[PDB]
Amino acid sequence: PKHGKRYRALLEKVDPNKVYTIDEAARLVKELATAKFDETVEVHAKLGIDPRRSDQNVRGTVSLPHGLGKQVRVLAIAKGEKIKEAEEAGADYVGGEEIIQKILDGWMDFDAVVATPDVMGAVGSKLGRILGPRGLLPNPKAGTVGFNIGEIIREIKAGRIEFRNDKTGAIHAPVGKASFPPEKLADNIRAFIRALEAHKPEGAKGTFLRSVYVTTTMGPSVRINPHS
Amino acid sequence: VRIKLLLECTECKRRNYATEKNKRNTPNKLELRKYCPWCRKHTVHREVKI
Amino acid sequence: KVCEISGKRPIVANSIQRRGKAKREGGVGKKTTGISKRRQYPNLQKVRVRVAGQEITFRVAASHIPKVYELVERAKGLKLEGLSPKEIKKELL
RNA sequence: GGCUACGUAGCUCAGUUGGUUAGAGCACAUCACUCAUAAUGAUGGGGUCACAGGUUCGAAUCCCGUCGUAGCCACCA
RNA sequence: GUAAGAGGAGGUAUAGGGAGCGACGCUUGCCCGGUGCCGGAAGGUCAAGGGGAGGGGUGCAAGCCCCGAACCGAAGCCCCGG
RNA sequence: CCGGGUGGGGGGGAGGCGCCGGUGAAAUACCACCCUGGCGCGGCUGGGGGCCUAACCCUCGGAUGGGGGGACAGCGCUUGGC
RNA sequence: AGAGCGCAAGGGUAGAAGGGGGCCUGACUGCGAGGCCUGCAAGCCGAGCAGGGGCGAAAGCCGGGCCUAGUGAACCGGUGGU
Repeated sequence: PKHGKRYRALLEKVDPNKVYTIDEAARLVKELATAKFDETVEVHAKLGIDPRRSDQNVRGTVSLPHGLGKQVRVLAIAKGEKIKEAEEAGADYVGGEEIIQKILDGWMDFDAVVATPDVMGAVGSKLGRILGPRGLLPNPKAGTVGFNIGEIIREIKAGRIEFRNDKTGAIHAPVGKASFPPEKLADNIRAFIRALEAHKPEGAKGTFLRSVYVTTTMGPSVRINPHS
Repeated sequence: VRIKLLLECTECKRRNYATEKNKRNTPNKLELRKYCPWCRKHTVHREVKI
Repeated sequence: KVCEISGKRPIVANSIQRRGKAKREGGVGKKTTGISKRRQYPNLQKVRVRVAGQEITFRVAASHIPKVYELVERAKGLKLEGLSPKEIKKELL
């Protein structure tokens, strides 16, 4: 073995110096992915915001013109009343302030927590050590700041992606879902660039946009002339 | 005097001015309080620059 | 001295480096005001090409050596003969 | 002003390209060996690594704000 | 002396220029802090120069002009010792 | 880092892995950027060693030349400094 | 009224300037009669009028500060702006 055998076939499914933009990738890379059945896209976006630049880890929460195709369950913590709101959307045992210990031990059916401003404090004091940095805590901007957050739970069932910078700009946007024709792929790509600028930080120099790679689950990527 | 610093106040929605003074030692951050604009009527005014 | 091709001779006084101190843009200006006086020499060089039978030197300017090479080629066409350094060098130009 | 470079215990300096378990010699207290002091040894007193957020699950180990400190430049209506 | 050159010298380290005291005799101690001065293939800082990210202005536009970042940039002062 | 990693070929064969779980801040087949420091190669542009001779600069019983240095030295413009 | 009346002094002060809380931001803009003071230039006094506000039910006061020190013509240029 090596790069896999498939990815030698894909050594020729990239011609390691191309672009194919949003469009030629929409179609020809509606094909280019070959593995299982998700072909993520992972818009892998690197710019120049620095691992810190004092304070610039971005945040930006995107949901696309339609949706991704997943599930989060959300669990949530919401002093009885708040539940009500979120309790017509996606919800797994919203539990006023009781499902924090069964997270803290017993059962793990979740992603995010919707929190509130109130229990932010609460839910920000306990499992704040892993959920944050790994990406699950309140982090009062990651779908966790009130009761418009059940409506933002529908912003979640639509999508989430938290624009960030890490140490590589990185960002990794996952769609395409095996059956997204050329359309939905093109569309959600353009969309992610839109929102990318919609929540971008300033104060740092270099070159915004570039390493854009439409990198599927296990396949091709080699940029897209990262914009148009 | 300087080191206790002096500042001018500026409106919102673009421009409108006056000529006042500050003081740092008291836990003061964004100096913000009422005044009047040249054009229109009563507005806030935020602390600004030199 | 002076170039024997296109003249060219010295230049003084407010020809210059001046010092000045000068202005420009630091705020009120670089330091702003700034002013004083000086002097400026010109170039030359010395090139020795034979041409015809004898030898000749040249008190050439800086950017004008090809001019006297062109002189070599120009003097070819004429009748140069015998012992005449600066004399034949003269009729040249 | 631009620029850098340090600023840690009373004294004096390490460690400083993280990750533990934050110091060492002189100063002082108790003892110890000592025929007796010195020398050495074994403990203890004191850090709040100048000041605050941001990165790390975890910076005394980075960014930035703020002064205190020195070299250079250069701005002094 | 602006030069060409002049002396120094048709001399050549037992020689030529400068400084201090001043025959001969006994002797010339201690401090490199500042300063001058001998030295050092690191460095702090600083000039024109180089490079050109990012940008401005202008015109259908091609284009033209202007601003300048990273780093590259000497002696000098600081720095290390004598 | 003595813990082991990565890379190459000989042999022999249908077995070899991966996953919540189990363990911590973080999981470990696996596709993509980047940081890190290092190797190399292309662009851009300096450092330093050594050779060469004919510009250039001296020098030899009339030199057409030979002999010494040589792109340094000297000179023009210019940079900043003392 | 001998205390406090920010800080020197003097005048002044409870029929409050002091001291408590609520509210607020008139430490307004455009002016400004008529004065104090006066070699000039400066400095110092204020109703009133328009705006549009803060307090009070109001009557009303509010264009900083109990009062007199806490300051710097002009030229130069930075600054946001028409």
